Amino acid sequence: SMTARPLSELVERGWAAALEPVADQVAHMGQFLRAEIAAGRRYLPAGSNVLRAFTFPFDNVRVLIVGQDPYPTPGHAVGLSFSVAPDVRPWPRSLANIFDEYTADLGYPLPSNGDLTPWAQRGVLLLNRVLTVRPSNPASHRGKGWEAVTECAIRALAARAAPLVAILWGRDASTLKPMLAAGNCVAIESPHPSPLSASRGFFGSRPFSRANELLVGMGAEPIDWRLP
Ligand SMILES: O=C(O)c1[nH]c(=O)[nH]c(=O)c1F
Repeated sequence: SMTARPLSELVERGWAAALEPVADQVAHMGQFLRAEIAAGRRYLPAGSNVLRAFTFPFDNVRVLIVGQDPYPTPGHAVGLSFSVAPDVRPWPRSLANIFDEYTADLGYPLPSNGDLTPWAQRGVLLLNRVLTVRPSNPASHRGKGWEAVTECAIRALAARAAPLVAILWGRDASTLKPMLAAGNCVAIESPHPSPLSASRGFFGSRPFSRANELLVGMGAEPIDWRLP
């Protein structure tokens, strides 16, 4: 796990270099998670999926989606924010809300399933501000040291000689707003797609079409958002 091995082995080459300043903090998080198991508390997602968002190429990222923390229901979280395994049904409520906005915004049919890896394969970073959670306890790992790691990840993206659009979903995601001051970066901010906050302005936010207009405006290729 991230206790055992260096970034060079755990994440993609560009990410390994981008996250060098938090190499120790990443090892520290591995120890936090080992202490959780030792005490008999569980975490999500599975250890090998915690850093999965950093296994897609750093240099290929054009859009950053940031949520709060992983799905608290066992069998949901896969290390990509809001993504579920292609065989998961029903979809978690957040994802149902995201796909309703996806159809409203882009005019596409409902996706066949909740598997977002096409977005990750097409330059969308599916990040959470905090990369682990205790089952059934949303925000249970807030302030345990992931924030430094996702802050570093964002600074590094914003320092690239490349265009970037950030979609920040909810209050924890929005605390990355200051580290997105770079001129080649633009932030879309909305309430979380979670049922508690969705009606406060998630619905009708049109994040997907706006992201693409912003990319086009910076001479970047738009994202192909269409899922099968
Ligand atoms: O629990 C959720 O709905 C949820 N919320 C988030 O902010 N990110 C996720 O990756 C996620 F699965």
